[PDB]
Amino acid sequence: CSVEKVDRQRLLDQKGCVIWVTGLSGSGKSTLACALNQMLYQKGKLCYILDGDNVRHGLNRDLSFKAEDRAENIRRVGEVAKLFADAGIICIASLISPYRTDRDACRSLLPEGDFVEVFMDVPLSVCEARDPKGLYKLARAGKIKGFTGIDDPYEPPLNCEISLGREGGTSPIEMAEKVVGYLDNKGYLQA
Amino acid sequence: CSVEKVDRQRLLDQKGCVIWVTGLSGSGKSTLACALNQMLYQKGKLCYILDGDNVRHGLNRDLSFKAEDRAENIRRVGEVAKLFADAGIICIASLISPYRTDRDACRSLLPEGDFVEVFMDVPLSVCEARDPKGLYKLARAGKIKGFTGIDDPYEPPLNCEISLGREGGTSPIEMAEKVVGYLDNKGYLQA
Ligand SMILES: Nc1ncnc2c1ncn2[C@@H]1O[C@H](COP(=O)(O)OP(=O)(O)NP(=O)(O)O)[C@@H](O)[C@H]1O
Ligand SMILES: Nc1ncnc2c1ncn2[C@@H]1O[C@H](COP(=O)(O)OP(=O)(O)NP(=O)(O)O)[C@@H](O)[C@H]1O
Ligand SMILES: Nc1ncnc2c1ncn2[C@@H]1O[C@H](COP(=O)(O)OS(=O)(=O)O)[C@@H](O)[C@H]1O
Ligand SMILES: Nc1ncnc2c1ncn2[C@@H]1O[C@H](COP(=O)(O)OS(=O)(=O)O)[C@@H](O)[C@H]1O
Ligand SMILES: [Mg+2]
Ligand SMILES: [Mg+2]
Repeated sequence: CSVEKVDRQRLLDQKGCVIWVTGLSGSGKSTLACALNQMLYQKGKLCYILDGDNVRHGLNRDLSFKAEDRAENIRRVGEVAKLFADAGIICIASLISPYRTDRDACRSLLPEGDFVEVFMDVPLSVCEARDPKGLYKLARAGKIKGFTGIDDPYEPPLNCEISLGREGGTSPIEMAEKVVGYLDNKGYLQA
Repeated sequence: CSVEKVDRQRLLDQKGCVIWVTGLSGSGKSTLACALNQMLYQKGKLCYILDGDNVRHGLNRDLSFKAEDRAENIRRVGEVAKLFADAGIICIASLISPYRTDRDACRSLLPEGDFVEVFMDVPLSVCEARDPKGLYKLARAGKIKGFTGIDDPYEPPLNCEISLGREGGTSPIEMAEKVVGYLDNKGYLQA
């Protein structure tokens, strides 16, 4: 069709992209995604969050947490994120996405530069002390099998664009500011 | 997150929705989708087309044309369309989507009013005379098994919002005008 990605970007005055937020359960991915969305919205930029929990109740309602289903979960989210980026949207994906090979495949779906991998670099011990949903304790007690960071591996990014949360008391707002500053400098916040 | 669908709609000055375009192969779904997108873009509205062929090369690259895979194809497209609508986008889905039960399930995913079913009411004989890709002839010759309208059923909508193409020489532009007029009157082209 005659309407191109650059036409949609011209309309929105921004560049479509994927902000891929990965990290252990409890590392603060969703909290960061919200803070970022709020901040970008106030600057007049259009974002949309694909959160692992949300998507697992709709598009991915058929997927379990077996390793193969985690890969399919990530794969589908990567493809949908690509569609949002093509629509000119700043798409924020917030999924544990534990496997390096699967996150890398999502990156390869996109043109160089359009995929910003954001690592919530928060150690297991801190996530487990947070344990907002009580999942780690259920996992430790064997009620949840194959839980990421306990009985299934989490593979951190080797070369991500942004690493967050390493240090203490860095607030979700300050972290979103760092992401927004990065996007602004890279030119994603204007056509 | 604090940013709501109504906030995104306020930013874009339009209402998110799904325009579900269904019909036989060759009925002119993609041609209509493009014309519509072009017309809405010129009015400053943001649309995005989910075309069956396109999506089958990415998100749905794992699906065949067996009946169960057509249902899954439609199901996933409905879920993605819902996400686009929630982002405030006018999402145009252009898929054969032959099964009534599966299109109806996509409709039920959305709030009343947010799903506009558009039937390309073009008889098999006309689609087959067009046969732009030579698919009908391959189907007739047994090279393609289970082809919609030949060896697999197409179930027309019983109560769609818009029916197009019934009559001769109605142009894609005139048809898009009818859809745009409908969207405009229903209030989808303003926040
Ligand atoms: N920057 C932060 N500093 C301190 N606490 C935080 C921070 N961000 C999030 N939290 C808290 O840590 C808990 C988990 O955050 P959350 O954003 O839900 O994690 P997640 O990575 O989205 N979890 P999951 O959905 O299971 O993968 C929440 O209760 C937050 O309040
Ligand atoms: N309104 C129209 N009037 C006359 N011819 C048309 C019209 N719309 C489309 N066509 C032609 O019919 C052919 C098929 O149109 P197309 O939009 O590709 O069909 P479709 O429903 O998208 N096919 P498919 O992708 O296999 O499901 C094209 O070559 C068009 O040129
Ligand atoms: N075995 C598990 N491992 C990790 N998260 C789980 C598990 N079981 C349920 N969950 C829940 O599902 C959410 C994670 O889903 P995803 O982000 O979609 O995971 S992913 O690995 O497939 O990317 C977590 O919030 C967690 O609450
Ligand atoms: N057996 C088939 N029936 C219909 N379309 C087919 C078939 N095999 C290949 N195709 C192609 O795939 C396209 C249709 O895909 P979809 O729109 O995604 O179909 S759907 O039934 O699953 O909704 C058509 O353009 C057609 O070219
Ligand atoms: Mg979360
Ligand atoms: Mg088509």
